[PDB]
Amino acid sequence: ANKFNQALGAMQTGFTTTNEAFQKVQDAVNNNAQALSKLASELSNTFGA
Amino acid sequence: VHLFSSRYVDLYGGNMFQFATLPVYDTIKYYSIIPHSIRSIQSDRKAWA
Amino acid sequence: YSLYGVSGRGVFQNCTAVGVRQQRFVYDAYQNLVGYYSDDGNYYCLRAC
Repeated sequence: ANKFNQALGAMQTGFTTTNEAFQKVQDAVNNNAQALSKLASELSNTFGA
Repeated sequence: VHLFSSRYVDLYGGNMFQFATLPVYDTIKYYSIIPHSIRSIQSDRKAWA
Repeated sequence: YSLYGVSGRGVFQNCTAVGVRQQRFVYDAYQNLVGYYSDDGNYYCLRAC
């Protein structure tokens, strides 16, 4: 119980930054946010001749 | 010909900004540094940066 | 608005305080201007439509 709770305790403290899964999560939010907003910023202003 | 200085817009930081456009439309190809000498007397001699 | 420098459609607000302040615009990493200058002399930061 104290070792289970100790395990969950280090599971509380550790998200950033060296703990991917979490960098996979921000790879996802930065993925679709990057695609949406940043690709839409490439699409407009500017493309054409 | 465009002249730039840090003096008027960023005196303390050094970024250069345009302060003049001179009506010189013949392309400048050459330049030289004009030597200056300071006609001090011996006891008034300074060092110049 | 229609500034001498550029066209555009924006909602000016008296914002603070980021810029160059001697040439007039401010961009944000793209073609757009976000956006104060020009008024005399205040910070009318613009936005998209």
